[PDB]
Amino acid sequence: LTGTGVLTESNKKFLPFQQFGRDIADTTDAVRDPQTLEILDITPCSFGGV
Amino acid sequence: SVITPGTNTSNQVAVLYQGVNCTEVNVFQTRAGCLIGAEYVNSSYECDIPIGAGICASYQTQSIIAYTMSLGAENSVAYSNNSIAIPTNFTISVTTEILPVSMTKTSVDCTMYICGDSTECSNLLLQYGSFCTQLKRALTGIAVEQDKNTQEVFAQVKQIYKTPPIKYFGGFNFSQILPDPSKPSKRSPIEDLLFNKVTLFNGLTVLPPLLTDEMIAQYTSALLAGTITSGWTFGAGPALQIPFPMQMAYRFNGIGVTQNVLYENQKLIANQFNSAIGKIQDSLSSTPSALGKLQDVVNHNAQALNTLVKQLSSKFGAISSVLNDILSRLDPPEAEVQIDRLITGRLQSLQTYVTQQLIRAAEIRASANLAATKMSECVLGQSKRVD
Amino acid sequence: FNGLTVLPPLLTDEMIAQYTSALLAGTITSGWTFGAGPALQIPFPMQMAYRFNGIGVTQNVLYENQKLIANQFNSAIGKIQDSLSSTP
Amino acid sequence: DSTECSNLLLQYGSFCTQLKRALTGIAVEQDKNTQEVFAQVKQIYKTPP
Amino acid sequence: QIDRLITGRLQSLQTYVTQQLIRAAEIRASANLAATKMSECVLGQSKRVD
Amino acid sequence: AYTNSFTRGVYYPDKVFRSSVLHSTQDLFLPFFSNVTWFHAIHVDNPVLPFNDGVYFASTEKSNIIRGWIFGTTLDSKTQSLLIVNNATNVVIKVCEFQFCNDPFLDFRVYSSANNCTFEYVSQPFLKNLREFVFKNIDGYFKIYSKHTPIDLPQGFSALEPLVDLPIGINITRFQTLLALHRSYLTPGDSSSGWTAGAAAYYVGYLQPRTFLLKYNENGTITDAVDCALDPLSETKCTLKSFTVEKGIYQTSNFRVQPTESIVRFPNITNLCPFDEVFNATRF
Repeated sequence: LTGTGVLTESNKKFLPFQQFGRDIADTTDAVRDPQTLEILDITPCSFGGV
Repeated sequence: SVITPGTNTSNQVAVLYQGVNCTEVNVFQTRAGCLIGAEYVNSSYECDIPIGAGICASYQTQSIIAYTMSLGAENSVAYSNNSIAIPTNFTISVTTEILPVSMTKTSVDCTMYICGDSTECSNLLLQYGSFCTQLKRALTGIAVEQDKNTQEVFAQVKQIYKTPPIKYFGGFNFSQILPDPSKPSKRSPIEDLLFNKVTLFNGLTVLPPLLTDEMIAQYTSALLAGTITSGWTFGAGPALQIPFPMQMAYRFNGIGVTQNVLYENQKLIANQFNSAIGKIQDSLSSTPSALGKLQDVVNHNAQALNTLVKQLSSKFGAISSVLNDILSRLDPPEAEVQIDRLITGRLQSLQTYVTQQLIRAAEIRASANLAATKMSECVLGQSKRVD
Repeated sequence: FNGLTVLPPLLTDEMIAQYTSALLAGTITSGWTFGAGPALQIPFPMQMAYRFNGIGVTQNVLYENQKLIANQFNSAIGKIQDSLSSTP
Repeated sequence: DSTECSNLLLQYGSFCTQLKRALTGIAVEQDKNTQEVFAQVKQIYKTPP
Repeated sequence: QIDRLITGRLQSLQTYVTQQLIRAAEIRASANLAATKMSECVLGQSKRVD
Repeated sequence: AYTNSFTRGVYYPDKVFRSSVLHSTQDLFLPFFSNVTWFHAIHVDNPVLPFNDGVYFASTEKSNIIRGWIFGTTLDSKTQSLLIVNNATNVVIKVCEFQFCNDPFLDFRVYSSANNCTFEYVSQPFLKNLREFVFKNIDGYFKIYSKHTPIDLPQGFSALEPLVDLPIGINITRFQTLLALHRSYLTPGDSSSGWTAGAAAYYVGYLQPRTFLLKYNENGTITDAVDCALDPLSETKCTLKSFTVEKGIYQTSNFRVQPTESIVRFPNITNLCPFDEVFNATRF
C-alpha cells in the first residue's frame, strides 16, 4: 500500500482479519503495521491555495 | 417503476411496466403502462402518488388502490342579476414562504485532483493545454456571484435601527420574531427553530461566506425594528416614527376598508394576530418537508462533491487506478498509453462537475432575484399585486 | 426506438380544460372575490362598473353606454377566432 | 445488450447514474410547471344554467 | 476498438442531456411568467403598464 | 431432500474495514431463500458432486463424523487432485495427485496410491453447534471462509470470516466429503450398509454471481444484507442505498424480453464448380 501522509496513533478497533481502513468514498483512512500490528491513522499533509 | 407506501407503513409494493401492454409482459391497464398489484377503484380522491395520465395510487387503510384524481369540490355560486354577497366579519392570517438565496462556494486544484503530485503525470498533462485556467476562472466567478446574491437581498437598509426598550405596541405581541437577548447568538425563536431544523479532500476546498450568520441576523433585526417603528417611510428616506395602531389603520385604508373598522376592533385584531404567530412555529416544526428547498440545496452540493471524489477510483479502462502501480509494473512506453486513459477520464469528470455547477448557479441566481424583489415590495411597503 | 421513451403527462388535456372552465366561471360570476377568499356573487354590469372606476372613469359612463359597450365586446370576441385562424 | 460491452462500460464510473438522475429531475419539473400555473383555484365553480 | 465506440456514444448522450437542461431552464422561466400573469391579470386587475 | 436457505451464507469479501456505512458489492454469493440439497451423515460412501463455482457447506453435528474434503478434476492418479484432512491435532492440506479408491476410505488413517506432492500445509484444526463453510477457487488460489454458531437452518443473520487463502492452482471440478467412525471396518469397496455413526446432517449450496448491499455496523462488522435481485422492494433499496424507503414512486430498472431463437438465411442454393470433371476423366 503506497501513499503519503502523517501517521498518528489510532483509536478504532480493527477486526483481526483486516489490513486496511476506509472512510466514505474509498479514502484510505487507516492501516495496521505489518510488524507491531498497531493501527495507524493517515492524514494528508497540509496543503492549500495562496 | 415501483410504487411503495413506505417501509414503515408496510412492505407491499406495486409494479408499473411503463412502455408495455400486459399482453406481452391483480392486473390493470393504463395509458401509462400496465399496472400490477393495485386494484382500480371508481372513487376519486386528492392524489398523492402520481402514476400518470390522470391516474394515481395510495394505501387504502390494507391495500393499494389506483384511482383518477379529483380536482376539488364543486361550488355552484348563486348568480343572479340583482343579488350581492357582502362579508360581515374578517380573519387575519399569516403564511410562511421560504426561498433559497445562495450555495456553497467551491475551489478546485487542477493538478492535485488530476494526478496527486506525480512528476510523470504532470509532464504529460502540461501537453493538454489551458483547461484548468478555464475551470478555475469559471468557479471563481460563481463564488463572487454567491456573495453578491446575499448582498442584494439583505443589505437594503443603510442604518441599523434599534428597537425601543418599552416593548408595548398596542396589544400586538412580536416576541416570536424579535431577537432574544438571552441566547448568545441573538436569534429570535423562529430563527432558532429554523437553524436547528435544517442540517447537513483531494484538492477541493469550500470557501467561507463573506457575511457570517451573525451579520445577516443583525440585518434582519434592523428591518424588523424599522418596519415596526416607522412603516413605509424608512424605505423612502428618513425614518419617521408613527404609533403602531395608526400604522395599521393606514394599511387598512390601503385595502379599501375605512379606518374606523380598525379602531373599534383593535382588541380582536390583536388577538387574531397573536394566535396566528403562535401557530406558525408549531406548523414549521410538525411539517416533515416544510423546508424542502433549503435542505435540497445542501444535499445536492454534498452529493456533487461526493461523486467527484469517488470517481477517482474508477479505472476507465486502464489496467489499474493507482498511478504508482502503473509506473511500477510497466515500462515507460506502455505506461504512457496506460496513463493517457486515467488523465482523460479524470479531466472529463472535472469538466462535467463544473458545467453542472454553472447551471445550478444560474437557477439559484434567479431565485435570489425573486427574493430581493419580495423584500423591497412586501416588507418595505404594501403591494396591491394579487397573490 | 433504441432505449428512449416519452413518459406521459400527469394532467390529461381534459383535466386542464376543466380547470380553465373553473376559472372562467369564477371570474364571470364573482369578480375578484374568489381569489381572495370566499367567492361572493355580483351582477356582471356592476362588476364592470367597478372595473371602470378602477381605471379612473366614473361608473355612470358605463351605465349610460351598456348597450354600446356590450356590442363592442361581442364584435371583438368574434373577430378573435377568425384572426387566430387566418394568421399563419 | 452486449455482454462484452457492458463488462467494459462498468469501469467508467457513475456517468449513467448521473444522466438518469438529471433527466428524472427535468420530468418532475415539467409536471410541476402545469400544477403551479393552472391549479390555482381550489373549488370547481359551475356556470349557472 | 470498442473503447472508441463507447466513448463516442457516451459523449453524445452527455451532450443531449446538457442541451435538455438548458432548455428546461428556459421553459421554467416562461412558466413562472405565465403563473404570474394568471394571478395578476385574471384573478384581479393590474395597474402595471403594458 | 430440500430446504430453503434463509438469510445465511454472506461473508466478508475484501478484508477492508468500514464503519457505519453501506456498501454494494458484486461477487459470488448464495442467493437468499434459495433451496439447498440436504444429506445425512449416517451411511452411504458419498457420491461425487461437481464443483461448479463454489460451495456453501453447513453441518450440525456433534461427533466429528465429517473430517475433510477432496477436490480435483478426478479421483484417479492421472491428475493432481487435492486433499484436505482435519484431525484432532492438526490440518493436513496436500496437493499430490494421490490416487483414491473407487470410493473414499472411511477412517486406517490413509488409503491412496503413490504421490508426487507439490504443496503441503499444516495448521491448527477447524473446530447443536452449526459449522458453516464457503469454498471458492477462482484466481489461481483456493480460498476458505468459515463460521461456528450456536443454535435446521436458523433465521438469525451471521457473516463468515476469511479463514485461509491457499496458493494452489489446480483446476478443481469435483468434490466429495470424508467420513470416520469408531471401531469401524475399512475396505476398498462397500455397499450402502456403512457403519454405525452418530446422528448428524449436512447441507450443500451452490454460489452464484449476485450484487449484494451489505451493512457495516459501528464496530466494522456486517449486521444486515440485502439481496439486490430477490424482489422489487429489495431492488428499490439497492438503488436508493438505504434500508428505509419513503412513500413515492421509484424507477428501479428496465426489462427486455430475450430472443427465443436464432436463424441464418443464405442464397437458396449452393452452385458448385468442376470437381466431377477433374476426377472422373476417362483418360488422363
